[PDB]
Amino acid sequence: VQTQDFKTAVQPDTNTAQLIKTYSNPKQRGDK
Repeated sequence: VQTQDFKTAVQPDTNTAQLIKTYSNPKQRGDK
């Protein structure tokens, strides 16, 4: 899972979110 380019208040790229994204949205680009 790619990390986001920058962190936002709405979308903080936390470790828990990244773990969930493995089975929910694995192919998500971090480019903003």
